[PDB]
Amino acid sequence: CTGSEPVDAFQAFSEGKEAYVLVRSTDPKARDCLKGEPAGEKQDNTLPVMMTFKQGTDWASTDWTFTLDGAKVTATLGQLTQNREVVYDSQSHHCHVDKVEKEVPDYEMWMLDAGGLEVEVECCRQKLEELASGRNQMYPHLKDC
Ligand SMILES: CCCCCC[C@@H](O)C/C=C\CCCCCCCC(=O)O
Repeated sequence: CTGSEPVDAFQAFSEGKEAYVLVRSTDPKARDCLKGEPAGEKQDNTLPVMMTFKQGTDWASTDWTFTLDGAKVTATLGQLTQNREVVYDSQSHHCHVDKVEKEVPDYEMWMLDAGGLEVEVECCRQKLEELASGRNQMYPHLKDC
């Protein structure tokens, strides 16, 4: 299950050309149907992204600025900041696993919303299990999305 190495966030995001959906999270507060979609070309070391999600039955969308530094991703919206590091990226950049850096860290698995490359998907799941062993996983994309 060796993936893409060394890990690079821009590469993990298919060079800002694709949308990714959150499929596994250890965070009980993870947004239902969370998806990230590029909203413009890379500008310097940043990438504009729209994050879409569903709250109850209502769809919502927020505008974030991603600052990339190797495998590190700093996402900002107004006074809000979320820090992550991409810790595993599949061979073809089809899925990846993040560590969400904060007091009690959380882990996430994101993937292209397209089908295929099941072996790479299984590898991401295995890697998430290793990084987050013993943590309960929730499934944000299995929320009638
Ligand atoms: C670029 C296309 C999307 C890629 C997604 C990358 C994935 O590694 C996650 C990286 C940053 C996630 C930022 C989450 C911001 C919270 C959004 C929901 C909200 O408004 O609370």
